Amino acid sequence: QRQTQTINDSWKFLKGECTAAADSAFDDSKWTSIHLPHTWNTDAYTEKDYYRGTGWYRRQLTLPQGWKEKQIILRLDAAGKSATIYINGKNVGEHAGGYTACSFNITPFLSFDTPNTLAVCVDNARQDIAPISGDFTFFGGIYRDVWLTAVPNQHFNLTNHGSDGLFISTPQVSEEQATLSIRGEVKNDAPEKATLELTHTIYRPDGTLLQTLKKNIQLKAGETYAFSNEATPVLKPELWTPETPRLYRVETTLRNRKTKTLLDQSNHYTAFRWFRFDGDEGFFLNGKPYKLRGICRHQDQKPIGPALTDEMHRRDFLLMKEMGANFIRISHYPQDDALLEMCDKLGMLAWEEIPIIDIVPNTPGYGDNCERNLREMIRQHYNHPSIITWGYMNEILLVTQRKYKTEAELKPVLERTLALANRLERVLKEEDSTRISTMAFHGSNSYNETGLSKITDIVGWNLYQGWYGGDLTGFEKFLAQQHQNHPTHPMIVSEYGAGSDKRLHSLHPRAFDFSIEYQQKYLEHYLPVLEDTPYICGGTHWNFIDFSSALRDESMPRINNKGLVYADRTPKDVYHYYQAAWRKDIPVLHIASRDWTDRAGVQQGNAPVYLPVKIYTNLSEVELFIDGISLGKQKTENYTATFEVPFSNRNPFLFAQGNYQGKTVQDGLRINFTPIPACLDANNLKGLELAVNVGSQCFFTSDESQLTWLPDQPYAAGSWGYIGGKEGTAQTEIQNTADGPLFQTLRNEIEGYRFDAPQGVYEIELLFTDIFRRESTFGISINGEVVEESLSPCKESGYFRALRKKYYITNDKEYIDIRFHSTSGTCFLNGIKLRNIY
Amino acid sequence: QRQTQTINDSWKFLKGECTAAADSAFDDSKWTSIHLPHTWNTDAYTEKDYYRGTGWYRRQLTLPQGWKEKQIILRLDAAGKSATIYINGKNVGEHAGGYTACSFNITPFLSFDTPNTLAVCVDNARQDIAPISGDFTFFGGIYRDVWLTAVPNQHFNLTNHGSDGLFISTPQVSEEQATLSIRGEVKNDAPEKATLELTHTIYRPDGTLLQTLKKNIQLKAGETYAFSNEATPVLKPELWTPETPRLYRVETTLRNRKTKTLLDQSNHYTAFRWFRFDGDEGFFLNGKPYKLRGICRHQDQKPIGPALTDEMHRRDFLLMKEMGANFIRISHYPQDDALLEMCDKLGMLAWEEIPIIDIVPNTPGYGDNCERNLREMIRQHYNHPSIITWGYMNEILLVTQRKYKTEAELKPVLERTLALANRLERVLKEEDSTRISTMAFHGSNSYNETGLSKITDIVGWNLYQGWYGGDLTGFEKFLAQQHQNHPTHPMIVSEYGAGSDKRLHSLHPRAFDFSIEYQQKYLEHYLPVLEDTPYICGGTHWNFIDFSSALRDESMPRINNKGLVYADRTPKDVYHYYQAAWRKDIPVLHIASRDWTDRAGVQQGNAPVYLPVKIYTNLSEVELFIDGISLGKQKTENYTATFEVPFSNRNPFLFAQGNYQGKTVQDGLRINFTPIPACLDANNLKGLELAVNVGSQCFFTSDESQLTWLPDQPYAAGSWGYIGGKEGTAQTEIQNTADGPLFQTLRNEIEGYRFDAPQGVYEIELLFTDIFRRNRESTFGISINGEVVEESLSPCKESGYFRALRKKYYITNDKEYIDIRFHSTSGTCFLNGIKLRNIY
Ligand SMILES: [Ca+2]
Ligand SMILES: [Ca+2]
Ligand code: NA
Ligand code: NA
Repeated sequence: QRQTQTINDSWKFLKGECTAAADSAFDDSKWTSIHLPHTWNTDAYTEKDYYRGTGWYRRQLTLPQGWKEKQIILRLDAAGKSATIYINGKNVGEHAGGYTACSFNITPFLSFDTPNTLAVCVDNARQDIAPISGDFTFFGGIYRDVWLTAVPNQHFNLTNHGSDGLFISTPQVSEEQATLSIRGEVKNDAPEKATLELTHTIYRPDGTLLQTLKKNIQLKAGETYAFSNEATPVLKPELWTPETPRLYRVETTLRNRKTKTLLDQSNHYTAFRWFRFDGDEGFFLNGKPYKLRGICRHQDQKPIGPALTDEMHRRDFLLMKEMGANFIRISHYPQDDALLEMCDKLGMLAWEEIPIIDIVPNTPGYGDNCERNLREMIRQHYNHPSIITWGYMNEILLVTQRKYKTEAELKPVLERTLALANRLERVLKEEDSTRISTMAFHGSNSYNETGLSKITDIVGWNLYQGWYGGDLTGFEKFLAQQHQNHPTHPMIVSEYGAGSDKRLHSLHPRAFDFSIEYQQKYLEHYLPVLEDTPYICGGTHWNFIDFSSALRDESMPRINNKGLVYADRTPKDVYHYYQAAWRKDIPVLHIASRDWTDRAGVQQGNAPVYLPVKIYTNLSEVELFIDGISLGKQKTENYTATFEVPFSNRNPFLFAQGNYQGKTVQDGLRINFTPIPACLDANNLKGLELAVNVGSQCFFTSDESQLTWLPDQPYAAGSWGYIGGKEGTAQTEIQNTADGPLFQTLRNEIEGYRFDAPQGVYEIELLFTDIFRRESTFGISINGEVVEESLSPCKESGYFRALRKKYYITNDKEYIDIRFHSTSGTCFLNGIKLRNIY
Repeated sequence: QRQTQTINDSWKFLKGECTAAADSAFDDSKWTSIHLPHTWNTDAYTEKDYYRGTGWYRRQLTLPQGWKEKQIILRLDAAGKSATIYINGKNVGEHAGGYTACSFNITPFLSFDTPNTLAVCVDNARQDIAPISGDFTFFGGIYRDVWLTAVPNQHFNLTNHGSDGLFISTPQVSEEQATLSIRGEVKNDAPEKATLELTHTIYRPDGTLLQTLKKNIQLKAGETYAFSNEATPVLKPELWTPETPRLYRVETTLRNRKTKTLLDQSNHYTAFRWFRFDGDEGFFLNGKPYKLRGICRHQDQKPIGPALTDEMHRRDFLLMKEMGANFIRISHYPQDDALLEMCDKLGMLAWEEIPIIDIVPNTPGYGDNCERNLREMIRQHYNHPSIITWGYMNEILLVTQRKYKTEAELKPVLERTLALANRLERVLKEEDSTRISTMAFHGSNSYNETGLSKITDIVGWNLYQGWYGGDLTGFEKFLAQQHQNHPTHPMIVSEYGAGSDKRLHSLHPRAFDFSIEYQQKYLEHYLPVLEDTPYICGGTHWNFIDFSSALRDESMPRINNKGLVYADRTPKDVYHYYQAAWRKDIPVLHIASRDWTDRAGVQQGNAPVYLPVKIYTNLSEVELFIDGISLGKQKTENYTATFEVPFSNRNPFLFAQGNYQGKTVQDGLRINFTPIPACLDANNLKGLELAVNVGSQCFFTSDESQLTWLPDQPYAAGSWGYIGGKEGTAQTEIQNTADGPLFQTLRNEIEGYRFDAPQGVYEIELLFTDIFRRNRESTFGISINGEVVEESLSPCKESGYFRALRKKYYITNDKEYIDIRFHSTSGTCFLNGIKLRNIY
């Protein structure tokens, strides 16, 4: 019979190229001991220039004696970007593509007397394998399961494009009945002919036998037999939806006809559903209007990269499912079998695509490798009823339009692009007539003008109005114009999202301040448009997670921070906005302050400091308390309510409650609050560390020091603040700080900074980063005394590099008046911190 | 005037040796751009064998035109373990010791017409500098502030052992009056004699002027002039305590006598307190009995090492102060000026020591460097009234008695050790007649037998009964025995504590399971002994933080996890045990489940799963609710109550309530719960991932995958569990897993593992690690329902010892059970974990 098990354990690894590394007798004792899954690119979570090249893997294979007469199939579920397999020094085969499986019959190369050597040469530098461009890290290594499967000489074909070799589909489905087709290949690897019986057993969702199909077959030695068996039509089929994920098990078994002894067996699920996409009325599932409530999911986790164990894939799935998602865009590459298994069985519709992104290059062999990857994806995941649509391109004009401006320059590239797109559409439809084709576009009409949008069955728009420029209302406007101009192209919003950073909060959130609050504003605008617009089939939020993209700077360098959950899968508060909107079956009541647990604010006297506390909920009304005091009830709108909360005590307890479907519902949490005096005097300076995020309207709380840097404020008599200047912002990474966003904002052309404070000795810390890559040079004086004659941050440290300078100052006045004196370029300040010492 | 500012910015760094690295014209454009503070040993948070050797730092100095006529003083507050300073290629000076400041007048080496090159060669491999042994990482680099100070040619001496050059103390203090001695040195670096006026101005705590002292002084060109001025006695001084940290500012000023022009100015605090240690009655502060409620604090933070900014030092202090500590053992080395400032001003008594630990080596120069470091600590930190005691050795017999078992080998080492201890005690008392000397011992009477305990004023015992062997009650027994035999030696319990790991929880906590709950049992035992025993002056908990110690394995390799707070300074729940016990002025009500937010347990049918929920509180009575349902009121004892909580729903809200000082007090939080069926059937296998920590009585929740692995349970009819074998445990690091504690426990000589479960296709994952390196070697087969799945598995042969193996098998079950059996071939059969899912 069949035996399948992993060989993930007991590997040796070497980064780089290496002489004789495939040889059996090679000494690899000084190599690194590792366990799969593995990537050699955990460096990508700190370094922009992560290693792209070769890595070698070696494992001993000592085979059971029980396998001596069996075929042994090696399966690598994934290796990025390409792999070459050696057994005992001999090249067995290779695979191009980092997200699809490969498999090899390795029986001829193996010994059963001596130990065998499996060596794999993996390469992630190859420019002829998709992706060659895209907003994520191209991790190198063997980062999914590796298997050995031992089968008898007559067995199902396990070397058809790394798949199971069986293909099951439902040519007709309706409420009244459905048909079922069961297809595949049997291989006879014996030296003699064979007479076999093939059986398909089909089971109802409750597990009872529905039907048995039997068929005798005869195979010559070495023959591959292709079968295609139709079942008795299924009457009143139990239909599959994400809410009701009814699956019919199909067990396919192979027996020696005479002896009836079992040879090979393969289980799959099938399911009964039909669907369609309408340009006017949206998506339909089993005849009923159905809104696609979707998310996109990248497959990495800081700092292990894509080297996730399968319980981590299931963890991700369960978080998405508990959020109320009914649709996933598995992007930009096909993903672990463990994920798709959950989509089938727990219920989530799915879109899966291969990573042809940004530009079709004139790279020899690239097209041929994409075609193969498309066949591999479709054949490997053919039997997942959750999957309703295949894609192969994402924003394929984005870099093209950046690199080539003139119609002359564009012509060859657009020809090449349109040709590859039409070629893959044909391949797609050859491989699978039972699913819909899709393509994702960036927000430009060039996808219509070039003809790209005529090619697939449906289209996806990746839309970011209100994030990458424009207005939030430009979203529904863009879609309305698409629908007017191309009403027969059904639309999914295949990406939308906004970046956020737990460290940043704003009372006046703006795009690219990276505040938690602005992402909320953005998503609170987008989700109702998706829900309420009939010609929007649905949307897939970009992204479920904060994910690895080594080329990114912005507030969290190396990370795309548009997640609904943090990289460690802790949900952001806004996860519960979705959960409130998408789950009616349970009460949802979430105080949205888990992202904002370390609060501070300027206080007048001993009066409370008011800060907003948001609530996400599907209750119609909620009451918030702080340290036992009611702040009143509020009616919820768009699944949310915000309270203006009086902060005073240092460790307040927030508590909310209301009623849902007849039951009382509650939430609560403690947070931290630190008041900062508006008016400094000798008493309130003790223990005070007055820190200011100059040039910003955000609170910045360091996740390294836990200190909150307040939003900038203009000087007023009796108080403290800036004099003159204008806000400036950069998104380039700042060297030599963990507190990037503090230095990425500044007050430019600043004239002064003033604190009204008592006489004494003070520690003043000035923060600089020059972000304007003649060169800015300026003096600094404090209360009439020169503290810097001629400071040039860029001459001293270079651009985009933090300088933190502390000064001890003796104040013999009733104020500390810091003045900037420009001699070249402009004066700027990125942060300031004051403490009284004496 | 005096100008003091950092030069922490704009450095270049190179690890390793580099010829000509000091030269002004050297090309460092490919070096690494860094900002101080800096360590080159962030590797220690992953690698045991962290780099010890040389590192080079280079900065350009372009001096202000306004400094042309000034003296320029360079101060490195710390460089581990040694630094050699070069200015424009010229060797300016050097320092040995990784925790004390050094300073240099660099004026002679600088040009004001051209840019200057500052180069520092730092070395953390040197064996003639303490520590050479100890349970912490010897981080290399310049990890505290670096300063330039510009002063006139007449100024206060800034190159006396890296100190401020002024020394203020209170020779007599009582409630009625106190005396005040203001001493220091003035330097005249000018070619002309100077006639100067020295002024001391003394302010009351409320900032009003108390007294002005003025003195004419005359210095020859080049002279170092020592001054010593007595203030008028202070009548009815406002006394300093941690609770009432009253400070008197002393402002010292130097003016040119003829012109009256201000030259230099230096501020310090003084304060008035007196204290006493008694062998029977403990510690007294300002004539009153006073229990020292202490913590120890190491100075690193994962993953930045000791390269903390000063707001991080202040964060640490505020956390300790808010817990109600009134005493800090600043150990095993002196720490940032930022920390001591807060001890003075916000109020905490202090013990500070240098790191002479484990064994006194026979290394030339070692003793001399220790003496210099002691003098440097005392002079640099002289003016902190928070400090009441200086130490210089910790567990100085520990490695000695491990290494040397013969009297011939021991005798010279003990001779050497007693010699150095006596040498440093003399130095301490020469340097400071105003503070108490202390030494910390490991828990052995040999410190008395060797005579080490007769040297210092007081003694510290580092005690771990109930952790490193023994019963918890052995703690108070040890101390009673000391008090009996050495009644005149006043005692501090200078270390005590137990390791914990947020990932591990146990209903039956035991030592070295690293559960959160055992550390709680340990500390709940110790703290009342400390509080209630009169002849115990107090204790300093080891440690406030989970800290770097690269040589450690155990549950969190590279980390000593005996903290009250995690490395990132998030408090553990037991922080709030201390807070409840030590804060009377605020209500403390803490549901002690922040360490246990991801719960799971075996469920019978649909009945609730009971798990304990502890509360730490200074309330006398508390009520706990789960999802709005009251679980009743319990009376608290030892600042705690535990409820047996019925879990069922997936995301329960826990809420606690009570009254304190006439007001309602509340706490609450949500946590996650996952029920696991005791009896598998087709219904409840859907979406189930049944994971078990074989060989352990601990729940293990992975901080990587968030999956909880259940405590092991014996097979019972209709259920699932192990057959045969006994528990085994290792503390060695396990390779190739983030989930070390899962692999560090196993069931040895296991016979089977069984799940009663319906027919179907299952994924079985088996976890292995061979922990018996002293093996002959373990080889075994495994069958599942008679099907062989391994005919000859040997973890140690295939992967080696202490390395994770995780193997997945797909099996087809045509029975009503899944019966995994282990078949010995060689050595023993073992299993470290198992996980089951139904696939078809
Ligand atoms: Ca997998
Ligand atoms: Ca400092
Ligand atoms: Na800023
Ligand atoms: Na275990």
